[PDB]
Formats: sequence, structure tokens, C-alpha cells
Amino acid sequence: DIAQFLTDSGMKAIEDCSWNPIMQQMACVV
Amino acid sequence: GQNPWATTTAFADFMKRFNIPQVHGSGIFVDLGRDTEGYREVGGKCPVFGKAIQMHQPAEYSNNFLDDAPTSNDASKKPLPGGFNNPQVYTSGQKFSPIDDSLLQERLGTAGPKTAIGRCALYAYSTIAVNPSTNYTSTYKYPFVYDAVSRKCYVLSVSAQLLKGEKYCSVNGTPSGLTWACFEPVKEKSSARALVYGSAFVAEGNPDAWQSACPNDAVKDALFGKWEDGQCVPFDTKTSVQSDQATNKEECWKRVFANPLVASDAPTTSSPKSGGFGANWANFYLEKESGETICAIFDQVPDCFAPITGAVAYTALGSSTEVNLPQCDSASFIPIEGPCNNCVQVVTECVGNQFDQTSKACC
Repeated sequence: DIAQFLTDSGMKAIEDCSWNPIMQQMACVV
Repeated sequence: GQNPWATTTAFADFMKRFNIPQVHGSGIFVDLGRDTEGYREVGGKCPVFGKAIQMHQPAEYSNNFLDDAPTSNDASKKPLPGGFNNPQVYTSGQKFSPIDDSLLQERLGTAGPKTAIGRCALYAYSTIAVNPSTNYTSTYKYPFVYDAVSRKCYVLSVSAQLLKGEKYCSVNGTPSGLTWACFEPVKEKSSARALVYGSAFVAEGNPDAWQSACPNDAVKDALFGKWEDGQCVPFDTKTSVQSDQATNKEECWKRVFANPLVASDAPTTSSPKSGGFGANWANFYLEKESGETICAIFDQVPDCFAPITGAVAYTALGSSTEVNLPQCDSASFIPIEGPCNNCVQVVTECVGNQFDQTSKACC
């Protein structure tokens, strides 16, 4: 689709969680 | 008549910051310099001062890009409400972003970066995206924005910086139907928030390097130039991309960021990569000819500074705050003692690349 162009504009579907070693916790989408 | 900006450590170190392609190496207006896992990634080495995302969600919407990004892709929502800030939560029940700069230092400690920008870039860089299912990780990194007023570090989850055109986005509710609202970057100088947008790759290697390394500030009383016939010749409005009159100094600053030839990686019509090349430098000055102030955008990498009272040389990366040229090189500069009159003489030195005149008594 057009969404060829949206990825090509920097759009990226995030992953549910993150890990951060500075806080050493897992952060997830609520 | 050798060039001191190339030659001398104090002057060279400064002038080096103004090779944007070399020190930044990516689009400024839109920074999509890298690609990872089949996506485009904010990559630029220098942080960008005053950059913000203007949005065009309808008035009812808060229209702030630092708002929690839209959490669950909503059906009754078109366009999708929120902003760009990562909306994830820690187990602690604490929001992933934004975080205080206080919180950072305490947890980071002595080993961590000195600058708060360094600190926030590293937050972003430190972050690994994970799938709880199918335990999977990504090397993909997201751009941070740092609010200098309040001292908060935001990590975004939206690497996009520009969205334009009614096939793809809605301006101000129109055409209603469409999920995404239009947005574009803009240099903004509010007193209420003071934003700095950067790649997470500012943090790669030494996170405090930008400070010494990048064209962070505007320069007062100077004009970008090439060095010709033993002297520094200001780029003239004749080789400039555009040199329109400009009401004030801060107006020139915003114009360079946004002008239609500034280094930018946004897709034309396709992942274009500017490598930092573009109309990124500008001179602000009062024409001796009919005295209308001019903003003079250039694409030529300056290699010296012509000093001039009341002038300002700005770049698309840098702050709006003016700052002095180096007046001398500590290492090389021999202190000069003025004539001894009244048994007192002024004596001139080079503490931190500036002239400190302190008056002494010869007798």
C-alpha cells in the first residue's frame, strides 16, 4: 500500500516490551 | 598568512565543529541516517537544539509530540491521539519515559556520562526492545528528546520526523478518515520547554563527546567564511542558496533549520541519505548597502571565522544562544605586557582561549 511510504518515513511498529540496564527493569506496553 | 583556524589547536578545535557532514553525518531536518532490521533509524552523531515536532491533530487534541504515543491502535480514533513518547511501563509501575535527569545520575553514578544529554542519549541507547513471547531482541534504537528546562529525558518510540500529504496524513482533522495526523520538525524557542532532539548514537562510544565535538551553539560577532589571500572572506550573498532579508536574529536561526535545501533524509517522490550535506550554515548580518538585515544560508563548509561586531553565524544543528569566538590559544599565546605607565601596566594572557587583561605594576 501507501504504508510502503510510511515505513519509509521512519514508522516502525514497536515491540511490546523493553529492557533497560540503567534501571534494570522490563518496561511493557500497558 | 597561514590560516589559524586550520593551524592552531584552539581555533582548529572550534572550526572543526562546523564541518557538519564530518561531525554529524546525517540529515538534520529529518535524521534517518541508518537502517536496521529493515527499518529507517535516527543515526546522527550531534544533538540538535530547539528541534521539535509540530503536529496537526485537531484542536480538541493536545497536539504535543511528547505525549505518550498512542497505546492501542484505536478504531473510533482517526486521527490517532497522543504524541511520540514511549508509553511502556516498568514492573515498578514507573513510566519508561520520561525519566528525570536526577534519577539518571543516581543510578548511573560516577562511571556514567557527565552531560545530562550524554546521560539521556545513553538511556535511549541502553534500551533493548524485547518480545515477551518468542523471547526476541532488537538492535533498533530510538531517538531521545531532552528537555533542558525541566531536566527530563524522553525516549521516543517514533523515529518519524516528517509526514506530509493527504494520501498519508490528516491536517487539522482533514481529510478525516485517516489514522495519522501530519507532522513536521521545527526549531522552537519557548521559555517553558527547551528541547534537544538526538539520535541514540550520540551515546555510542563516549556520550559526552558532542560537547567538545559539535556545533552546539550560535556564534556572536562572527561570520562563516573561507580563507583566501591570507584573510578570512565571509561567504557572500552571491554564492548563498538564499539570502532574504530577515526581521531578527532568532528568525534567521529558525529559517536555517527549515529552509528547503537543509540536509534531510525524508523520502522524495526511497530512503535518501544526506550524509549531512546541505544548506546548513547561515550568516546573519547588517548589509552596509541599504541597511536591511540579511539571513544568508550557505551549503559551503566554512573553514574560518571573520569576526565582526554585532553579527551572528548560525547552523541548522545548533542552539539559538550566541557565544564568543576563541580570542587566543593558551598553549601558543605569549603573554603581552603593555607599556609601563604610572608604574602600572595591563598584562594580557590566555586563560581558556580568551584574553584576560589583568593590570600589574612594573615598579
